[PDB]
Amino acid sequence: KAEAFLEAARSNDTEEIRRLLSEGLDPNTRHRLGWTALMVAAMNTQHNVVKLLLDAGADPNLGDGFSSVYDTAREKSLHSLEVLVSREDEFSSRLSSRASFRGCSALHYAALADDLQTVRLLLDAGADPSLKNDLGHTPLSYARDGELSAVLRDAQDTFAEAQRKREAEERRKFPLERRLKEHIIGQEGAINTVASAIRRKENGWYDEEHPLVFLFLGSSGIGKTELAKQVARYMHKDIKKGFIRMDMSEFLTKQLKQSPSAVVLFDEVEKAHPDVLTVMLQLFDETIECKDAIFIMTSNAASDEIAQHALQLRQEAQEQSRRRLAENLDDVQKSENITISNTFKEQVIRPILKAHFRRDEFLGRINEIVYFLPFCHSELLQLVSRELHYWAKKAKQRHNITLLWERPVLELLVKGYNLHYGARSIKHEVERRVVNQLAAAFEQELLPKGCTLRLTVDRDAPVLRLELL
Repeated sequence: KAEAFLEAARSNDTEEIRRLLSEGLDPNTRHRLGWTALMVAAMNTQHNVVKLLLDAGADPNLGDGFSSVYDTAREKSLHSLEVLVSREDEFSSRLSSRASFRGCSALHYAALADDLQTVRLLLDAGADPSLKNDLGHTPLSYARDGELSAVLRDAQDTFAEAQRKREAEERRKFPLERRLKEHIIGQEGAINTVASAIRRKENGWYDEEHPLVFLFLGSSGIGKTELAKQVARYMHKDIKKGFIRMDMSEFLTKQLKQSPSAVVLFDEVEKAHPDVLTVMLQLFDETIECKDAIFIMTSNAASDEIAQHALQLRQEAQEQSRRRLAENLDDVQKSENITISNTFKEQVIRPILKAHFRRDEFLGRINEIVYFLPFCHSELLQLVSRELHYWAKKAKQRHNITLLWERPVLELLVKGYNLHYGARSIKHEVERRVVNQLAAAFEQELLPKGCTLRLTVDRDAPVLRLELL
């Protein structure tokens, strides 16, 4: 029973804290009702045991498991009296909120106790001055106006500038990845996989045996191709030269000959003849006069199964994205951790790729498989947005016409997104539901030079119409 640990942590019984620490007792241990030793220690202003836990490696930015006397009385199904007596005796008697305390760091409590020194001790230990409890309150939200608020505020400023510079060096260190994220909506993890692969070869942690080889899986018209030509235009430092596309639905050297290190795409490889797959394979293993090229293939293979659970894929996407910004042998060991995309491919899709491909060999030659996911809402909104500023820009440069809209419009146009045609389904409707109107008006000379138009949504089938000002 480590009841003793927090009982000591509350009353600042330092020596018992030290003894139990030597016994392996975790410094980040909690009460039966959910508050860490550091929380009670910081709340009752026990600076000794606070520093003790803090240098002993106890994490400050942990959140309280306690919510309210009532709520916690329910979660554990107890009489409210028990919970009240517990929290008020064993934690603090100075807290008045009948609101929830769930998610409060020791810094929250430090601010609540109006104790500047325990605050400083926590801040020096890298406590987060912007961490939010389940009510969205920073420890600053709870800080009374005095010296403490300014310290917490400057802590927030520090953390902010840190974040800023972090973004700056993310931009310096992964420039290809930056331009990909800037010029491609959605498809986070895909960008990750590809860019990291290219860096991996260019640094020399891939075999020089063969130029890079990718396989793009998913749905047609959600980024694959423009991801390809984007990669090409970053690499060749030229929008045009550097790209080659082949149609496998149709079935070769001359085109390869003109540029020796270009980016090459093969689409709908589902039914490419083994004869060509064999020439494709031998060349990769390796007349061709081709080195340092990029080989990309696409297929709707396992598309149903990819889409079947893209939730997981995106989760791994932003989390593996978070590793890119962390720089210590620890996040790199976090990089060694078996990734969930590895598990998916093996037990779920490579057998399906093989049951479809017939080669247990072919998968190995390809450096990586890249997964493309169906757009979420925000990404669709961003596509509509993209096309809309395209035409607003063109209008402004050509006729000095300002073109405006709000979120309702975007939300409306998004409804006209159907899967089969993918991203261009938006390219279509904006051209139909808006550019038609623009050209119609301009024809009729209803759109004067230097005017201004607001795109409104009326409902009485919603109607989107122009309105001059």
